[PDB]
Amino acid sequence: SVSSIVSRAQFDRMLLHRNDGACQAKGFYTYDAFVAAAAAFPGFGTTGSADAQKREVAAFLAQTSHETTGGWATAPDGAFAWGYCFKQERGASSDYCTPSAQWPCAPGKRYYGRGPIQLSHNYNYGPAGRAIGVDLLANPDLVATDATVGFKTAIWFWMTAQPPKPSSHAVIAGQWSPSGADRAAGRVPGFGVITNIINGGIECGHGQDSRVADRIGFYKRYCDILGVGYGNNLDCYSQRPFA
Repeated sequence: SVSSIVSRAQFDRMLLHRNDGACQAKGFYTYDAFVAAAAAFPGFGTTGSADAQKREVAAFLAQTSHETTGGWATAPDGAFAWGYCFKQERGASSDYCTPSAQWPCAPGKRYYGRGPIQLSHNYNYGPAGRAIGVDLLANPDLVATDATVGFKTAIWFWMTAQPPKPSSHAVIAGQWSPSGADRAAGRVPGFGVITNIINGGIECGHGQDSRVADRIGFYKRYCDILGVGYGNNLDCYSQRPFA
């Protein structure tokens, strides 16, 4: 199960400052909630080689650490020790509702960024809730008040494809192969393609980009704590975004 690959001690060393008083989400993200969330998704952190299993929870934690980071260049223990400092978007004005017959907005609810992957919009809360068995359309706020559904939404994102993009799971675990178009676009297996899946339209294909470098910094630090090599193709600086 995932606690066979990452211990409570490793998880706290990775998310070193999440419980400092300056972080909004102080005391929300617990190892226990992470473990409870992971066993709703067989396959997460238990597919492939033991090395790939370790690269998966490191990559998952790296990417969600960048979406919730509270670091700054001179932060204590470096900017890559400050992931998971936030649980919700906060500066948002919008309610992130796009009227939909498929995933209808609940009156008065707002679908701003919540949890580890900062899940946004009614058309993302809907399928996520359907998959984990809770009506997230009616109560999106559960993603910022219940830490295991918070983690489940993030793992759901990780495990689900969004065609033409593969799931992040499939590429880190070796269950995705680039088509001709992906290869022609420089999209080949590695951490870089996961960044491309998550935010490639903004971040990938235009040389060194600081947000991509932030993602990679957390990945490397988590890989070192887990004692696994990083694999190759860590950036997406010359990959075309998925289209």
